[PDB]
Amino acid sequence: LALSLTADQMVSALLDAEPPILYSEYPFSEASMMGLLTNLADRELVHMINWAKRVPGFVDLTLHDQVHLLECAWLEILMIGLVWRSMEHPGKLLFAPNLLLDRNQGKCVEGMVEIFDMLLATSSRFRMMNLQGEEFVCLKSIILLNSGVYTFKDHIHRVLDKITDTLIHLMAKAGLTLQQQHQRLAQLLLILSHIRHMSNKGMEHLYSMKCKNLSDLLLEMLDAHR
Amino acid sequence: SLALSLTADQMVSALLDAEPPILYSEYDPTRPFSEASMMGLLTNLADRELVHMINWAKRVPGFVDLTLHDQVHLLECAWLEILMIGLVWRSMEHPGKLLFAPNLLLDRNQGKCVEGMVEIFDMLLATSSRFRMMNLQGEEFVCLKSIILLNSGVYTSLEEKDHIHRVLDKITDTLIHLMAKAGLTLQQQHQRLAQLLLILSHIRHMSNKGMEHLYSPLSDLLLEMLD
Amino acid sequence: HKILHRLLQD
Amino acid sequence: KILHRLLQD
Ligand SMILES: CCN(c1ccc2ccccc2c1)S(=O)(=O)[C@@H]1C[C@@H]2O[C@H]1C(c1ccc(O)cc1)=C2c1ccc(O)cc1
Ligand SMILES: CCN(c1ccc2ccccc2c1)S(=O)(=O)[C@@H]1C[C@@H]2O[C@H]1C(c1ccc(O)cc1)=C2c1ccc(O)cc1
Repeated sequence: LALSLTADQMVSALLDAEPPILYSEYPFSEASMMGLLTNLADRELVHMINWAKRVPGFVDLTLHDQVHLLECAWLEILMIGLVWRSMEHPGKLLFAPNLLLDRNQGKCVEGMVEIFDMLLATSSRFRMMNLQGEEFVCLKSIILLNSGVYTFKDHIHRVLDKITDTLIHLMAKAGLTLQQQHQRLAQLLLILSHIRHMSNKGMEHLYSMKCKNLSDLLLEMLDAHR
Repeated sequence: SLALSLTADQMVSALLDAEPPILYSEYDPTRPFSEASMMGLLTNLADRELVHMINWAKRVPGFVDLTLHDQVHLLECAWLEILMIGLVWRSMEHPGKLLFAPNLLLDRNQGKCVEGMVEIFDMLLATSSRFRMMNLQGEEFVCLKSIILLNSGVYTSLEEKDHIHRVLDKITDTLIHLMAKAGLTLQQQHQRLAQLLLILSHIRHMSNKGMEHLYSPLSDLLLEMLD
Repeated sequence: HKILHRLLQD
Repeated sequence: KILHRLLQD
C-alpha cells in the first residue's frame, strides 16, 4: 500500500504522522540533568512507537521485525529530532521548549560535551543546508527502515527507494537542477552516517550509567544493543 | 586545487590507479587455529595495510590540500571503516566467507575463535552479500571508499571543511556519471546512489562496534590510531 | 516479556 | 605520532 502512494501522498502521510513536541519537567547537577533527559526520552519513546506504525510500509512487517528496527534506530530518531528543532537556535540544543541548553551545561554530565558538540555540529549543518520539514520527515523514516535492515528485506528496500523518489521529488519541486538534486541527496544521506555515530557513542554511555545506577522500557531498548 | 578540475572519468582513473595492493597474511595452516594466533594474524595484516592506506589517502583528490592535522584526523576516524569496506569488497565473490587475504579465507565459525567477533563478522558478511546483490562495481567501490575517508571525520574559522564538501560533491557527480553509463534511468541512478550511501551508515556502525571491543595485541601504529 | 511488543500491538 | 610522520614523507 505504501508503494502505491504518490510522492505528495508520501509527504503528507509523513507530516501528519509527526509526533508532538513534549515538555520536560519544570542550575543543573549530573543526576538532575540525566533525570530530566531520561524522563523526557522515555515519554518520547511512546510517541515514536505510534509514529512508527504510521510510517508507510512499517505495518507490513512482522512484529519481530518492527521490534528489531525500533530497537536499532530509537536513539538516532530521538537525536535527529533533537537536531531538527534545534535549528532555529544556533549554538543551543532544544531538548524541549522549556529545556534549552548550551554546551556549557553539557559538561554537567561527564562525557555529554563530546556528543553535545556533535549534535550542535549536525544542527548547524542542517541550518547551513536550509533543511526543509518535508526533507526531515523523509530522513527520519529512512533511519527507521535502514538502521536495522542488515542485522536481521526486499519490502523494506523498495520502501526505501520510494522515499528516495520522494526526496528527489521534493528537491525538483524546490527548483533544484539535476546536478543539485543528487548532490543534495548525497549530502543529506552522508549526515545519517554521523547520526549513527552519535547514537553509537550515545548507547555506549547508557550502558555505563545503568552500571551503576532508567525506566524498564529504556532498559529493554538498551539491552538490545549489548 | 587540482581536484575540482577533473572530469568524472579522470576522477575514476585517479582512484583506480591509487588502489593499494592486496596483502598476504602470515597464516600458517597447521597451526590449526590458536584462536589467539588469529588476532595476531589480523593485527599484523591490518598494520601492514595501514601503511598502504596512508599512502593511498595522499593520492585521493583533495586530501593533500588539507593540513597535516586534518589529514591525521580524517584517517584516525576512518581507518577501520576503510579496512572494512576493502574486506567486504574482496569478499564479494566468496559467499558466507571473508577474504582477509588471498591465503586467509574465514567463515563464521572460525570467527568464534574470538569472543566478540562473530557479531562484527556477521555484519561484514551481510554487507558483502549486499554488495553482491547490488553487483557493486569497482569504479563505484573506489568512490565509496574515498567518500568514507573525507566524510567520516568532517564533523570531527578555517575553513577547509567547505573544500572537502566540494570534493565530496564531485565524487557524487562521478557516481552518477558511472550509473548513467551503465544504462540506468534517472530514477534508478538516484535510487542506487541512495542505496550505496546508506550502506556507509552500517559500515560506520561496524567500525564503532569494532572500536569498542578494542578499547577493552596491537602495533605501535594501531595503538596511535586508537586514541 | 517485552514492553515494546505491547506498545506496538496497542 | 607515526601517522604524521608517514604522511610527511
Ligand atoms: C545517550 C546519552 N548521552 C550521554 C552522553 C554522555 C554521557 C556521559 C556519561 C554518561 C552518560 C552519557 C550519556 S548523549 O548522547 O548526550 C544523549 C543525546 C541527548 O542527550 C542524551 C539523551 C538522552 C537520552 C536518553 C536518556 O535516557 C538520557 C539521555 C538525549 C536525548 C534525549 C531526548 C531526545 O529527544 C533527544 C536526545
Ligand atoms: C578490529 C576490531 N575487531 C575486533 C573485535 C573483537 C575483538 C575482540 C577481542 C580482541 C579484538 C577484537 C577485535 S573487529 O572489528 O572484528 C575487526 C574487523 C576485522 O576483524 C577485526 C579486524 C582486525 C583489525 C585490526 C586488528 O588489530 C585486529 C583485527 C578486521 C580486519 C582486518 C583487516 C582488514 O583488512 C579488515 C578487517
